[PDB]
Amino acid sequence: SGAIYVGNYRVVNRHLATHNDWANLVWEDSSRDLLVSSTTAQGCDTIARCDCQTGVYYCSSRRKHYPVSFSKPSLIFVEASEYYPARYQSHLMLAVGHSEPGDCGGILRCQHGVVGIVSTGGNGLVGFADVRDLLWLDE
Ligand SMILES: C[C@H](C(=O)N1CCC[C@H](C(N)=O)C1)c1cncc(F)c1
Ligand SMILES: [Zn+2]
Repeated sequence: SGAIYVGNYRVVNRHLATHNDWANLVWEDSSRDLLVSSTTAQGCDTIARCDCQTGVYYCSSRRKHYPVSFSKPSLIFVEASEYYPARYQSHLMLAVGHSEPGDCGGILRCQHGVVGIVSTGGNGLVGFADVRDLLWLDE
């Protein structure tokens, strides 16, 4: 679990969104596993606007942060689950690192700010849904 709080927005994995998230829906994209809902309290996370491929992510299953090199956002195959059929997930970045069910939502950050959130894993890999292209989060 986990979320990004920026301005009057909350960014979460679409498959983990709550009833409150859907009742205050701003935008969602099943192909990216992202949902953005509106908030009453002001968020103070900063979003990165860059092409970094190195950063640090929070891994809940280890209660630790790990440094990673990660790929450029791209269309990557994701296996079937109770939330989605087998499909290509867009804007996804892979890294070699530990992740297991429960880790979705952990933030990936670089020196510029928040890059994205854990969305996939398995096999000594971890996948992050990028948010750097969502320029409207800042306004
Ligand atoms: C199996 C699971 C996963 O990648 N999912 C399930 C939940 C929906 C995900 C999606 N983006 O469609 C795909 C997982 C395995 N290891 C680490 C994780 F953080 C997660
Ligand atoms: Zn950066």
